[PDB]
Amino acid sequence: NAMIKQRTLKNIIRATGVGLHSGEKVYLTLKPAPVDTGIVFSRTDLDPVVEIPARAENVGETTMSTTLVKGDVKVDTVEHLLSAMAGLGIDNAYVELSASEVPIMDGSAGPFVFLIQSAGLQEQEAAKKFIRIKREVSVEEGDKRAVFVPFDGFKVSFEIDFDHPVFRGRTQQASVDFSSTSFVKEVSRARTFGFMRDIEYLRSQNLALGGSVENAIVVDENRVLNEDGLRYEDEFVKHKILDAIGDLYLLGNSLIGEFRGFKSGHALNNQLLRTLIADKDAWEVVTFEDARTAPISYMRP
Ligand SMILES: C[C@@H](O)[C@H](NC(=O)c1ccc(-c2ccc(Br)cc2)cc1)C(=O)NO
Ligand SMILES: [Zn+2]
Repeated sequence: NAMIKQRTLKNIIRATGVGLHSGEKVYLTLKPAPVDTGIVFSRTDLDPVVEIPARAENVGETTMSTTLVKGDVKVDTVEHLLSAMAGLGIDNAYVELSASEVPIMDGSAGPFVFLIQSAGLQEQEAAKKFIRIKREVSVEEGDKRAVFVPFDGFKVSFEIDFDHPVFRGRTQQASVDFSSTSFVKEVSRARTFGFMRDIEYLRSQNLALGGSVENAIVVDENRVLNEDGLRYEDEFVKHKILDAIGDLYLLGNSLIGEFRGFKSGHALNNQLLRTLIADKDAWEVVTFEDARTAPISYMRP
C-alpha cells in the first residue's frame, strides 16, 4: 500500500514584497526542511538568527493579523502563507524573512500557492500525521463563536455579519468541503479586505502602512472601490475561510474534522486551538498507511 507521506519543497522559493501593517520591504525565502520539522519561521536579518516554529504556543498578538513571537522577536501576518502551506499539504519548511512581517503580495494566498507549486513538492519517507477531532470543542466571546466538530474529512464553514449594502444575501455564509472543492480554485484567490472608515482610523494612527487597492479589497459605506471588481461573488467570506485555514495550521498538523466559525477572528481561532490542545480527550494523532482509505486527499506532488 501507498502511505500518505510528509511533504516539503522540492526547491528553494524566493519572493519579495511589502508588509501590510509595517509597510517595510521584505525578502521571503522558502526552503526544504527535514521530516518532523514542521513550518519554522526564521528572522535572517537578526544576529543571532531567530527561529520561530509556526505553532499555537508561539502566537503573540492577534489584533489584525496572526503574529508569532519569541522573546521580543516577531513575525507578523503569517496566516495567508500558512493557509497556502496547509492547502498544498506542506508539512516541513523553513520560512526565511529579512523583516518582521510576511509580504502581503496581492492580499490572498494565490501568489504563495503559485510560488510553491512552481518549485514543486517533495514527498518524504515518513508518514504524514493528522490530528483527528474526536469530540466537539467550542470557544465563544460575546456573539463570536468557533467550533471543532468530528467529521470524516476536512470542512470549513464561516459566517460574517456586516450591516452594509454590499453584504446582503447568501454571500455572508460559506461552507467548503475539501473532498469535492479545491482550496486552490475556490479559496486561494480570496483577498484581504478593509472598510474605508477603519482604514482612515488606521492611517490616522500610522498603522497598516503597506495597504492599498493593489493588495486588498477596499469598501466604503456603499461599494467596493477596486476598479476591477471581485474574484468571487462571496470573496469576503472566502477570505475569512482562507484566514481560518492558516490560523488552524498553527496546530502543526493537518486536521481531520470540521471547523465552524461565526464572526471569528485570529484571536478566537487561536483560543479554539489552545482549548483543543488542552483537551487531549477531544483529539488523536493518526496516520494512513493506505492512501485509498484516507478521508483527506492532497494533490499529486
Ligand atoms: C480581513 C481581516 O480579518 C484581516 N485584514 C485586516 O485587518 C486589514 C486588511 C486590509 C487593510 C487595509 C487595506 C487597504 C488600505 Br489603503 C489600508 C489598510 C487593513 C487591515 C485579515 O485578512 N487578516 O488575515
Ligand atoms: Zn487574511
